[PDB]
Parts: sequence; structure tokens; C-alpha cells
Amino acid sequence: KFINTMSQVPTISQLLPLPASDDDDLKHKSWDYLYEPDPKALLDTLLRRYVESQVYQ
Amino acid sequence: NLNMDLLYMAAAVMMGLAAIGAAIGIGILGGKFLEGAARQPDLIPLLRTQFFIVMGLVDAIPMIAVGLGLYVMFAVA
Amino acid sequence: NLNMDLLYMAAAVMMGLAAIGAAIGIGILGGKFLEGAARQPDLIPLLRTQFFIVMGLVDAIPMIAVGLGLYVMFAVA
Repeated sequence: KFINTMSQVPTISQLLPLPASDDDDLKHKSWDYLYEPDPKALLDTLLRRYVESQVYQ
Repeated sequence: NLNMDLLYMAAAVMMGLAAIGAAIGIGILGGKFLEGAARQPDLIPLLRTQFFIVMGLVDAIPMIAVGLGLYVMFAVA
Repeated sequence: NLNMDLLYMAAAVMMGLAAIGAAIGIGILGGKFLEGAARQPDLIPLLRTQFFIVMGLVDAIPMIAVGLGLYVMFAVA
């Protein structure tokens, strides 16, 4: 992990199963998505692309 | 005499048909209004405005039908 | 006389058709209400509000028809 120019630290961190952020989308109560075609097929690809993105980062 | 009993029967058919039409049409419309509401409630007032607009269009004929049903049933007797 | 022969059939037509209309309309609307509820609870009270708002309009013509059916079947004959 690149922290400061003079300091870098090794880290082991988990990416499956998904670790639980404290971000609250309880404020998002106000709406829901239109899912084309359906939400279940979309959540899968979102999770896969997210794992690939974190590995790239 | 023989006239009145058929005049009642005719009012019956006319108003029953008007009832089926109005009821099912407004139900079909309200279904889409509700499913639009469930996805984003904050738009509820705008959607309700649109709904009370179009509901008059659907209500147009059936109210004529029931008006003439009443006319037949009572004014002509 | 023949009036109490035919007018019962008149009432039966009127009320059967009103029943068809009201039951089907309310079925459709309540179905969309339920699928709205399961999609997003915590809205159940708000969607129930809007559901009654709409339901009030569905029943109008069917209820007029039912009232007139009772009237003829009991007041006149």
C-alpha cells in the first residue's frame, strides 16, 4: 500500500466474501432502479467487475 | 303495460356494461400508477396529477351510458 | 303481473355485471399494490394510502349499479 513517499506497508485484505462498508443508502429509500433485463443477472456481473477492478487497483 | 318491463331490462344491460367498462379501465390505469409510485415515491404528486388527468378520459363514455340509463329508468319510466 | 317476472331478471343482469367489473378491477389494482409492497416494504403505508385513493374511483359506477339493482328488486318489485 503506497501511503507516503517515504513509507510503504504490506497488507493482506479480503475481497471475497464482500466486506461490509458503513456507507448507509437508507437515504436512497426514495427510489429503486429499473432493471433491464432483471436484477439478478446484473448483480453477478457487477460483483465480478468489482473484484477485477480491486485487483487492478 | 308491456313497455315498462323491457325499459327496465334495457337500463339494466346498459348500466351493467357501463359499470364493467369503467371499473376495469380505471383498474388497469391505477395498476400502472401504483407500480410507477412504488419505484420512486417522491414523484407521487406528479404521477397523481397525470392520473387524475387521464382518468377523466377513460371515464368519458361510461358516465354518458349511466346518465342515459337513469333517463330511461325514471324520466321515461 | 309480468313486472315481477321480468324485473328480477333485470336486477340480476345489473348486479352480475357490476360484480364482474368491481371484482376484476379491484383484483388488478390490488395485485399491483401487492407487488409494489414486496418490492419495497417501509412503503406499505404510503402505497396503501394511494391504493385506497385509486380504489375509491373504481367502485363508483359498480356501486351505483348495485344500488339501483337493490332499488328495483325491493322498492318497485
